Amino acid sequence: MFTINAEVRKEQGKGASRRLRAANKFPAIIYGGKEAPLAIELDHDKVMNMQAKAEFYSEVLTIVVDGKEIKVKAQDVQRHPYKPKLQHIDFVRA
Amino acid sequence: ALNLQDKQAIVAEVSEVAKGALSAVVADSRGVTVDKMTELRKAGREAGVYMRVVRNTLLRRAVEGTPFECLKDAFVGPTLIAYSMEHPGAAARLFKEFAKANAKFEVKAAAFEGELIPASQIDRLATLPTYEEAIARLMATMKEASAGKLVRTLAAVRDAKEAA
Amino acid sequence: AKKVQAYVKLQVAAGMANPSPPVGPALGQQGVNIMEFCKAFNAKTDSIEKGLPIPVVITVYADRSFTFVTKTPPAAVLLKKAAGIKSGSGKPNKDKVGKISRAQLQEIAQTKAADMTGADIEAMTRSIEGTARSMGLVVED
Amino acid sequence: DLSRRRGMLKGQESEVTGVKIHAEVPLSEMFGYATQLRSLTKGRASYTMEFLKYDEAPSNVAQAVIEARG
Amino acid sequence: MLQPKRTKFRKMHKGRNRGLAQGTDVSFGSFGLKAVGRGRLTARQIEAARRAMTRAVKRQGKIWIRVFPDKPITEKPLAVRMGKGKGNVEYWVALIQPGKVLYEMDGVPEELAREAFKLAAAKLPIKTTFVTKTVM
Amino acid sequence: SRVAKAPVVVPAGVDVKINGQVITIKGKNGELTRTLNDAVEVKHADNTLTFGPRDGYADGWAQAGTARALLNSMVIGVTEGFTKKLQLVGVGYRAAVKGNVINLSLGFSHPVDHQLPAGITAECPTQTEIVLKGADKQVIGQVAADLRAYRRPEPYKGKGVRYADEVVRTKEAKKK
Amino acid sequence: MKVRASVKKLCRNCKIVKRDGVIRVICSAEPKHKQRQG
RNA sequence: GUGAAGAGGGAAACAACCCAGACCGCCAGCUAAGGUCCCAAAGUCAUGGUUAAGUGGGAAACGAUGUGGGAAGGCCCAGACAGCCAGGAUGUUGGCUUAGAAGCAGCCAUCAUUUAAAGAAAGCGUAAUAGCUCACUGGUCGAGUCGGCCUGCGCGGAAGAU
RNA sequence: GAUGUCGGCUCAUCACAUCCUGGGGCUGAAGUAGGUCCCAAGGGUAUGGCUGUUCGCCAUUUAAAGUGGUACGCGAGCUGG
Repeated sequence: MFTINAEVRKEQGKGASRRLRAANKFPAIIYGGKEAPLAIELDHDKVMNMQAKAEFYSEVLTIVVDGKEIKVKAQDVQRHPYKPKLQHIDFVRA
Repeated sequence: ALNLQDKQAIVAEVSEVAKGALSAVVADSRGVTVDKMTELRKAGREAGVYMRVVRNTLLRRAVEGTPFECLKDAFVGPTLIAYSMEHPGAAARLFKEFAKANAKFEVKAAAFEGELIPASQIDRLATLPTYEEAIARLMATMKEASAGKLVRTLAAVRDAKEAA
Repeated sequence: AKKVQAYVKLQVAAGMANPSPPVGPALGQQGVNIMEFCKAFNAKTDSIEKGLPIPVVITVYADRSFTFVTKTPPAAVLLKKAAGIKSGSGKPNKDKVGKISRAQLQEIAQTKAADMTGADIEAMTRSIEGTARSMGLVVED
Repeated sequence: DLSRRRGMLKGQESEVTGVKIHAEVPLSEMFGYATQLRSLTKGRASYTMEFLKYDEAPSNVAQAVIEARG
Repeated sequence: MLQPKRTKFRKMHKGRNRGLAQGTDVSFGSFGLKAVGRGRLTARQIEAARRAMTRAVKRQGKIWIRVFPDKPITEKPLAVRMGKGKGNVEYWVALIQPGKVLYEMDGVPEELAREAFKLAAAKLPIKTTFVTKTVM
Repeated sequence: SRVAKAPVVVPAGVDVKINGQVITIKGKNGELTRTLNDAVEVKHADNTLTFGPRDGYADGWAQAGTARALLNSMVIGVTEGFTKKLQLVGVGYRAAVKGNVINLSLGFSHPVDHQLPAGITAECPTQTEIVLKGADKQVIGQVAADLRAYRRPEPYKGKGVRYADEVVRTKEAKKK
Repeated sequence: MKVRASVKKLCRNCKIVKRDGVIRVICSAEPKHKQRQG
């Protein structure tokens, strides 16, 4: 399973990133493989719900972004560090 | 939807038992206390007579939507299923025994084959000869009570008012 | 509360039974009348073999006469008596008492096979299986 | 009440028209005891006691006082 | 209670308890108490909460402490004219800021563990919140 | 679930005179039995209970549930009427019933009186049982309670004026 | 009875009402539990 | 940075705060901060959301079926929520412990039976089981409801001298 | 370049975290008494012994002999221990 969808980031660095984090988004990256690292957003409420399903962290994930679709296995995540939130997450390409 | 896992599983089993009852009785709870169920409950599952009391809100909607030896209407209220697959006596010997701590009319009615047996009939369903001759006495009886008794009885109480 | 009552429990001394006195002072305080003495004292009494303190069961109903009935001791009691065991475990199965033959259970099933609930002797034996394990006693081969 | 004094019960028996309770009791406590009992029961109950033997004290004051007195 | 074996200096500044935390997440045991608030915490207080929680919980699990109190903090004796050399070291302070985990414990079922940190939260200066394990 | 948004439709069981906002229930047993529920955002049609926009709140159709209770209590006052068993354990004292006036006691020397308001009346089968009988569940339970304020049950063993209290506490002497 | 700054339930079937202004416990078991004004 | 050595406006008053840096005269226009009912100059202005406290317009730990926002969620007419009626069992009254075993006295083991079904037991309650309530279980009822989490806003906690 | 510094006397005045007196909750409150507690500022609230003390200890009294503010009420009124 695990299926999320996303938009590609048009901004960068903290001033951007907070103005998103306020707006119920959070930023992320797909790095890995030959293809340059791709910086992306997810919606915080959506991908939060699968933080506690632990297959979010073990299993291959379907990442659809812009409508073009990658497939990804997760990497380490930053969480902010007293309210439930993923502050920003990294993902790795298969 | 639909609560518990027995409640969505049970529908084939309740439907199976609700075909099976070649005599059946719809009978009443409320004010039983433990004993009147218990004293049959132990011996029954050895002795070949069945008594269950089962969910009457599901049974009343379920029976409408599935014929369970005809029947449906008068299940309403708190309701037991007494049943014998056997020739009718085991089911009917049980009811006057249920009558000690309630009454004769906690059965609302009973069914045999497709004929409706109410308490008026019930004594007669409860009078049963030697088995090979009984099922013939029972077939001539239910065939009598189906159309002959109506056409006589609907006239007779109006004749009682005309003829005094 | 809830009105008149079914199956009231009392558990009572293994005295002379036709005469009253090891039963008499427990009778005395609860107002076991000369009449209560007649259903219990006159009767369900001697020509029954004392060895176990006898259950005595009260049905309540009354124009001033509520009644007290003598019968057989209960399954937990019979297990302790019948098996020729010491006295039960401190910690069931993590401490232990004895071993018991399933066939002794079966005879135990057979004597208690009056009103004991289980519509089958096999079902019946199993409840007292679960008693025997609770006391620590493995139903064993 | 018996429990209160630091008494500890041996056990309890019914009696012909009432009840009998038997117990081990501290001694230095009892000098309101009969009136207290009378108080509880509506004057009805009664008691007797004798000294069985000796067993530990934990109360401070007996040991504490012993240099003022002698 | 908790106190260090011999420090290089033995009085120390006011210090600056500014910023967040690097000593965050529940990491050791199954679940723990996160600090969630800002402030200063004594040795004696850590003691008062860890005792309270072990007695509440009743052992056969145990609690792991992720705070140590290092730091000297002074009393000036009463009625002293201001100045006159820095005060004397009185009690030891542990520095808390958001996210600092305080306690982790193991083995204890959630609802009973929910009560068991509820007591320590009544015992400290700060507004703690329960956290559970999780990988990655 | 049910009464907050479907207000029992309070049937016309003989019979309801509805001005508009002033309501008189016109039946036999405590005759012409009336209540003024005004326009507390409670609109009516024939014997129905209809909402409007309360103050700041605007609720959720809530006091139409209430208005339905207070009119039906009023209607049922004129049809069935009802038993206020008020009772005394208290070593009898006084309990003269006389028409509109009740003389009770609390060991106090003086005529305790109390004059029943018109709408209800009372009598005593024996001194220790008093039935107040009649009309409206609100005034009638008030006079009952104001009579039990001639004294509570005493809480240890129960001496007092007892209305609904078939549960009087049974404390005891010299601790348990 | 006490007047408190923390009000919460004693015997299980105790009850909680904000009457007049201030949230009172009330009870049908043992009425120790009448603890107002929290 | 200012005051000191800086006025004027504003924050009622108010050196150092915010605004602003006064050459002199005007019965001229714009504007800053700050404001726009009236004391007093200007919007009782349009728009939408919220708060029932006079919060606004003094303050905490903490406490709560106080109100709006929010996704996720269980339940959801094959009958819910819970009200009303009704069962709440069976071995059993569990073993051990025993001051005394009672589901509810400490502990252990949580086991079994007919079940449409009731824990070898959640709370009251008592003398030793008795006594009582309880989910659970069955009817009627005839629908939305319950539980969690995030969350804006208000509440008490809040008692001192003309 | 003037805040005449402690106690008492005369006169006070308010605050209420109320001493008592009035209402009321609870109570391991039977009556009695009481413990506690929410309420309440109206009025009342000691004499005498000793010492420069404020206080204090103490006799005896009352219903009670409150606590606190008011340059720790106060000298262009008094004493000056």
